[PDB]
This record gives sequence, structure tokens and C-alpha cells, in this order.
Amino acid sequence: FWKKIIAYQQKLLNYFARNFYNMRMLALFVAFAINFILLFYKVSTIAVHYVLEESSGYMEPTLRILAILHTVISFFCIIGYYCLKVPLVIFKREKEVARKLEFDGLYITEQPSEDDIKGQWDRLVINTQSFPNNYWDKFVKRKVMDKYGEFYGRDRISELLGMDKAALDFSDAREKKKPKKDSSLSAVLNSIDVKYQMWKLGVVFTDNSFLYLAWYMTMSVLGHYNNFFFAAHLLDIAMGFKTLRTILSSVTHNGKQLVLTVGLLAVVVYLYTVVAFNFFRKFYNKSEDGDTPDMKCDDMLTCYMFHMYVGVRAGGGIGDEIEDPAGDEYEIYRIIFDITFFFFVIVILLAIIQGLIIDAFG
Amino acid sequence: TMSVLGHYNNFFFAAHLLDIAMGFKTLRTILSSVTHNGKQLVLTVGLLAVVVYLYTVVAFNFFRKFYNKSEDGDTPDMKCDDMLTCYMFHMYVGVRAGGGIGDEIEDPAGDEYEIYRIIFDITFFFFVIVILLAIIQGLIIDAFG
Amino acid sequence: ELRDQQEQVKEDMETKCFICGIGNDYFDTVPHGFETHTLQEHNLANYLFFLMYLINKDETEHTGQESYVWKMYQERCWEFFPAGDCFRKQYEDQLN
Amino acid sequence: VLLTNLSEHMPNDTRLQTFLELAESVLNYFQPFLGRIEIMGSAKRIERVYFEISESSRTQWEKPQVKESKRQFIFDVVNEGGEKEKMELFVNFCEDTIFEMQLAAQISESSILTVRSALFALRYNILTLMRMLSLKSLKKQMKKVKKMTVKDMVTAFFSSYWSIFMTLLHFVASVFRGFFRIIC
Amino acid sequence: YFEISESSRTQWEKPQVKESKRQFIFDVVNEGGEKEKMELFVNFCEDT
Ligand SMILES: Nc1ncnc2c1ncn2[C@@H]1O[C@H](COP(=O)(O)OP(=O)(O)OP(=O)(O)O)[C@@H](O)[C@H]1O
Ligand SMILES: O=c1[nH]c(=O)c2nc[nH]c2[nH]1
Ligand SMILES: O=c1[nH]c(=O)c2nc[nH]c2[nH]1
Ligand SMILES: [Ca+2]
Ligand SMILES: [Zn+2]
Repeated sequence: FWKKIIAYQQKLLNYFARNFYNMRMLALFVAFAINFILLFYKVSTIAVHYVLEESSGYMEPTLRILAILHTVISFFCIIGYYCLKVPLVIFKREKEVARKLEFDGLYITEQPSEDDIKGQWDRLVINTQSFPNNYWDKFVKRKVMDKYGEFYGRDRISELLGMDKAALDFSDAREKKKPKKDSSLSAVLNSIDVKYQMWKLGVVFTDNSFLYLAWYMTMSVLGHYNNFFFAAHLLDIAMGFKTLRTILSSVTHNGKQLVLTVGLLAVVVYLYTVVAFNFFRKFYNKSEDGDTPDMKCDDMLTCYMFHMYVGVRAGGGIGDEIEDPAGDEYEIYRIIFDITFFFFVIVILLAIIQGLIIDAFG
Repeated sequence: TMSVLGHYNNFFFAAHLLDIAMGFKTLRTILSSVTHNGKQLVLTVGLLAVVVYLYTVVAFNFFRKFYNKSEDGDTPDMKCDDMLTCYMFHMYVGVRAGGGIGDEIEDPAGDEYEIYRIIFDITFFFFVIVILLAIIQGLIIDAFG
Repeated sequence: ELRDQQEQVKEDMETKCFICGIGNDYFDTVPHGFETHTLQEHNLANYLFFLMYLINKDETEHTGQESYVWKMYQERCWEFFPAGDCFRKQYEDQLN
Repeated sequence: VLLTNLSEHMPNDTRLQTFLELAESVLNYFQPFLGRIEIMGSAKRIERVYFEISESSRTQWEKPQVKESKRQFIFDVVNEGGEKEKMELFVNFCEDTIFEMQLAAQISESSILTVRSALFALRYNILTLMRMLSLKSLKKQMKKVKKMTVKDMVTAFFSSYWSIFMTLLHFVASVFRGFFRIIC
Repeated sequence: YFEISESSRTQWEKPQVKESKRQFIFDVVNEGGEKEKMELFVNFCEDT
């Protein structure tokens, strides 16, 4: 009657954890199915309408069925890995903080703060009633007592770790055990440590994989609001496959260097914009009809926009797009301008960035 | 079998020029370079397809009006009024293009979504043309080497 | 090539000690061997501070080793620096 | 210096080990001031040398300009260091750095907001989590676990984890809102 | 010489432990310390 419910959730057996990978690949396959269904959308006509260019007569209800199934499977996914790997993360964090307390004494003497978010969160969990819930050593608090009682203040350590100074010592002095069972009313309700669940929820929210699963679930939810949000789930195959993970990590592998090189490209293009603004302004007419001239370099911001967007993307550079210099007084100066732009921006810096990415991958 | 089919159509004898690839050692190495990293090549091509599909989704939802490929104003030829057509256009034209899809779709100047489309095209050029295509080419070249 | 030269400059510090040139693995046979050899036994800052101490100390009060190093420093003879040898390397025979 | 020399020259002596144990505080205090090197002694043997390092020397070595000079020296010698020229360059750098320290002594005379926002967000989210784990409604929900079956508990478990996911999405989103507000 | 339990063998052959072992091996070969190698090994052993 009340041997039930709890053991019974346990009859759920963490089956989500057991088939978490199977369930994840089911979600990936459902994402494939939904996004292949999306390929037959079309626009009909004010306000446009997205209607299915469909001929079999079956593709409309299966879209909603698959969206609901994907949302349910992703919710089961986030219940999984919380049944499965969250205890491992909690155990690792508890072990790390316990070793820091014992061998290093970080909170006894060092007191790390203001820089290590893990540090403050572990400080928050230090004084919990059940600190080593997943850690095997339930006596870390009393070991820290034995190590630092005479140095740092016996009572100060007692109130820092949140122990009762006499509970266990008189427990071992005299047996005096009173019966207690979890089947009693309100016992399970009050057997939950608010600060410990605080810390557990905080660290699992900090966890990267949990955040990725949360994003997956949130976009699976938003797919009902707009079916095109299910397209973001095709990126999951990049994490699923090893080589695609390497391709993704190649961008971040040299991120500082890539950002600095992009900044250098921006600076040199800005210099070229300055030169064109001061001298070669008349060459930047991008109008076919003579009545309405469309100058791209009458404004500094517009000139910088044009140089970036068109010259950097162009095969030969800005000179293949701006007016020819033949017959003008500044012919040689503009020829040098375009040749140097092509050599530095297109030939070198873009190749520098591409080589950075390729070499990171390699 | 192709020597037999050459009598049915003489152009089937053109397939026999591929025999020199097996005859010569370096050409055999060139052919085997494709298969040397076949799994990785297939996965990278799949990643390229996925990212282009994401770009098609974005263009379909937001930048649809920019995909007119008609010179005459009477008959507009939209390449992104259909999801399949938009994916076809993005692959076939953008991936093959030197600068990407932005060198082929309409200019963004003066529009409300100017900066958004500029970011769209710049990111497309950086990821598809600059990185992923170079990733595939480097895979093949490094397999040969 | 410039990038690889910088990487090799960074790596070569962990591979060998600057003063003696002995490979790091011999030190690492003892745990933290490199971290002790480079910081206490053969330390660039320690050698520079020794030179400054020799300059600041009066020549009359110089000990035997201090006078030896002073002579050879004035004569620009750098043989006092341990070339391919260390304390533990030299005393592997008797101490070890 | 005497104790360190004796300890390093006769490691296998418990009698000296006792003296080192009783002098542990002296040696611990003197560690920043004791400088130890090895030289090629006149007796054709490698010999330890102990000397004094001044606090002013330590501070002026830790000063940034000396650090940059040291980085340039190290980079250059590893690139284009000579066979015998290595230690000649080292001693030239040592002299230059000694002068640099003298000049530096002459010249010299005499994020977290986001972390706290996340802290508060988690605090009130967990407050809500326990408050409906302990509400009178859940305290009365014990009649359904009488007419309990399996469907009631399936619904209850799904609702509980669904509310946990709601608290999670209130979090992170609140962190982003606060971060954007504080930065702009 | 010691005893290895069948339950231990099965739970070692279980896939999640295998993935953890792969990650551990990849990480230690990349950024393994001089003395930190076996400390990381025993930390992984406790986690596993
Ligand atoms: N003689 C030596 N003195 C100091 N470090 C040495 C020596 N030989 C090798 N090393 C190695 O050099 C590294 C120490 O860093 P490095 O020499 O670049 O600068 P540093 O003086 O420690 O200062 P910083 O870290 O501020 O640049 C370690 O890996 C150490 O093992
Ligand atoms: O660099 C140096 N600075 C000095 O002051 C000095 N005196 C002797 N030798 C010296 N070398
Ligand atoms: O990882 C561990 N798990 C344990 O249960 C344990 N007990 C002692 N030491 C232990 N280590
Ligand atoms: Ca004397
Ligand atoms: Zn050395």
C-alpha cells in the first residue's frame, strides 16, 4: 500500500536508462523521417500558406503523429541519461570536492571563491546533511574533523561542514537505536535534503550533455509551433558520428587564431575602404540605368559593407565588380589597389583561414 | 559485356578507356584514394547535405523573396517556393558556386533583413565553400598522399 | 613553419633542461623529477641570481666555489656550467 | 644552508633527519631565499652551490618587463642557438637582465554577476520544486495512490519530471535574460 | 592472482562502460601527465 509507488517507480527500472541509446537513435530516425516529410512543402497564395505538395494521400496526419512521437521520445531521452549518467556526474563531483577537502583543505584554509563556479556550488553543498550521498566515504566530515580540529577551530569546522559534533560519537558510545521505516507517513516527504537537491540540480544544469539534451527537447517542443524547427535535429548526426564531431571541433580547435585572423582581414578591408572612400569613390557605381546611380561608397558604413560582402566573396576581389580604370587619371593607382587587394585578401588571408581550419581538422 | 554492347552502340567502347587506370600504377592509386577514406568522405558529404538543408530551411522561412531567378518580370521563376526545389537550388548552385548562394540570389541592399541575409550568405560561404568542400578535397588529397 | 618553430620552442623546454641538456625522461623516472630539476637543481633564475650575488659580494669574502666561478666568468670560460651532467647523474655511481 | 647541504650530501642519516624535522620551520621560511645551483667543480666533479637570493631580486624578476625579455631570450636561443654559443648567449642575457633589474629597482619607488544570477535563479527554482513536493495538494494526493493502479502513477511521474523540465527551462532562460540585461 | 566475478565481467562488457573506457583512453594518451597518468587511471577505475 505504501511499500508501493517508490519501489514502483523502481519497477520502471530506469528502462529509459537501459534503452537510452536505442531511444536516442529512435529519435534520430524520427528526425530523419520528419525532415524528409518536410521536403514536400510548398507555398500557396496577402499571406502565404505552407501546404504539402502531396500525392499519396497519407503524408498529412503522419506529420503530426511523428511530431508528437518525437516530442515524447525526446522527453523520454531527457528522463534517460538523468537516470543513467547524472549519478556518475554527481559521484565524480562529490569525489573531487571530498578529495579537495581532505588532501588539499580548500575550504578549511584556501577558501576558493569569486572565480570557480564549481567552487561556490561545492561550497553550497559542503554543509548539507548528506554530503557524500553518491561518494563511498560517508565519514569525510569526521575525517576532516580529525585532520583540522586543532588547527582551524574544532567548532568552526563543525559548523563549516554542518555535522552534529556529538551525534555519532554518542551513537558509538551507546547503541540506543530507535526503529524507523520509510513506509511511515511523511517520512519520505521529509527525507529530502533541500540543499543537496539544490546542488544536484545546479551541477546537472551546468552539465554540457544535459544542456544539449535540453536544447534538443526545447526544439522538439517548438516543432509543434513551427514544423521547420525540427530541421535543427539533423545536426544531432554530427555529434552521433565521430568524424563529424572532429569536423565540428576543428573550428574551435584554433578559435583564438581564427578570430584574430578574421579581425586582421576586417582591418585590412577597412583600410581598403578608407582608400577607396578618399580617392576611388567615383568608381563604385553599381547602377545599370544612368538615371538612378547606386553608389556603394558614398557612406563609410556602406563602403565597408560593399567591400566585405562583395570583394571578400569575389573570386578576383573588388576590382572584378567596381568600374574599370582604363583611361582615368588614377589608372595605375587603382590597378595597384585592386592587385594588392586580390593578393592580400583573396590569396593570402582567406587561404590563411582555410588552412587554419584544414590543419586543425588534420 | 561492354565490348559486346559496343556493337549495339559504339559509344559503349568508351568505357574501355578506364582500363588504363587499372593498367597504370599511379592511376590505380588515384582510384583507390577515393575508397581509402570512404567512410569519412561519406560522413562529410552527409554533414554538407545537412548544413545545406539547414540553410534551405532558413531561406524558406525568411529569405524566400530573394530567390527569383527570372530576367523577365512577367514570369517569375522561384527556386524556393518548394522545399525540395529550394534544397535542389541550394545544393546544385550554391555548393558549386565560387562564393556561394549569395552570388546567385538577389542582392539584400535596402531590405529590412539586410544584415540577417548578409550573415546568412557570409556564414554559408565560410562553412560550405571554405571549410566543408576543403575538408572533402583535403580528405581525398591526403588519402592519395 | 613559424608556427611549428614556436611549438618546438615550447616543447623543447619540457623535453630537456636548459642548463644541462639532459632529457626529461631520466628525471621523470623519479616522480616530479623534471619539475624538481628545472625549478631547484638547474634553474635559470637561480643561475642569474648566483651571478648577481657574485657581483654584489666582495671579492675578499668569496668562497672557493664563488672565486672559481668569478675567475672563469671574468675569463669568459663557461666550463663551470654542467654540460650533460647533473648532481644525480654524477652520483648515480656512489650515492645510487 | 648548512642543514640543507648536510641533508643533500648525506641522505642516509636518521640522526640528521631528526634535526631536519626539528628545523622544518626554518627551512620552510628560508626556501624563498635559498638559491641552489650545480657547477662543474675544480675537482672534476659536479658540486652543489647554495647562496642567498634577495626579495628585491625576486620581485624585480617577477616584474613583467624582465619576463618579456626572458621569453624573447628563450625563444631566440631555442631557434638559433649555437653549439658553444648557447651559454655565452645565456650569460649575456644574464648580464642584460641584471642591468634591467637594477633599472627597474631605480624606476620603481615604495562573470561573477552572471554566477550570482544563476545562484539566485536556482535558489528560487529549487524552492518552488520542494514547495510543490510538499504542498497540501501532494500531501492529499494519497487517495490516488489508494485508487492507484498504474496509470495514476504514470501520470504523476510524467507530471513531476515535466515540472522539473519547466523549472530547468525557467532557469538558463532567466540567466540569459539577466546576462543580456546587465551587458546592455 | 585474484577472483573476477561474472557480474563484473558482464557490467564491464556493458556498452556505457565501454564508451567511458574509450573516452578515458583517448584523453590520457592526448593530455596525460608525467606522474598524473596513473592518478588519472585510478580515478577512472573508481568512476568505473
Ligand atoms: N633551466 C630551466 N629553468 C626553468 N625552466 C626550465 C629549465 N629547463 C627546462 N625548463 C622548463 O621550462 C618550463 C618553465 O617555463 P618557462 O621556462 O617557459 O618560463 P618560466 O620562467 O617558468 O615563466 P612563465 O611560466 O611565466 O613563462 C617548464 O616546462 C620547465 O620544465
Ligand atoms: O651586468 C653586470 N652588472 C654589473 O654591475 C657588473 N659588475 C661587474 N660585472 C657586472 N655585470
Ligand atoms: O570507487 C569506489 N567505490 C567504493 O565503493 C569504494 N569503497 C571504498 N573505496 C571505494 N571506491
Ligand atoms: Ca677570504
Ligand atoms: Zn639541468
